[PDB]
Amino acid sequence: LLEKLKKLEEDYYKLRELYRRLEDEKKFIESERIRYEREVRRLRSEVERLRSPPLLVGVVSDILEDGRVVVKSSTGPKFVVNTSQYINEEELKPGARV
Amino acid sequence: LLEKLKKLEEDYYKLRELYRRLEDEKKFIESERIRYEREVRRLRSEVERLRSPPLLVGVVSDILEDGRVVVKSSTGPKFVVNTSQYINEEELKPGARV
Repeated sequence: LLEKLKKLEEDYYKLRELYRRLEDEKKFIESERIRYEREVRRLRSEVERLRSPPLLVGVVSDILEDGRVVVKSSTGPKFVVNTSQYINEEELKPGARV
Repeated sequence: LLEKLKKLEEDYYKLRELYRRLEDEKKFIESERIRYEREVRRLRSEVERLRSPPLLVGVVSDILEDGRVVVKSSTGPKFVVNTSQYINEEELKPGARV
């Protein structure tokens, strides 16, 4: 009765004060998440401007081992351009169109 | 008394529960926050590499005594271009890819 309720009321009081603090801290963390989630879409869109037209046919010419790829363009030049993790030199071999 | 204790015990349990349900929901968000951060930085780095304008391939077909370098381009026309300060013209001779 007097003893029984009192112990349960005490427990609930101390825990609430802990949980209120933790709730407040995570409320700020949520702002940052929306900031970062939006920045991700923005950046992915920069990748897609390349992936969208105009597109031009090239055929891998050869591969440098400093992580660059030489491609002979159908336009004319052999030119050297740097690679990505989106598409790797392990998915390119000379004579394959890209 | 006993009645008083009941009202107080109820309020502290209900608020305890409120803060903890919110706490977990935002723990999900916290995970997301770290996950999209990594995706910004890695997206950003790679977008720089592709976007890059290339460096064209040419071959020193001949080389001049006037400090100038006779470079047959892979565009098609011939050009006579200036050797940098950084590369020497002892490192440049017929058949030197540039």
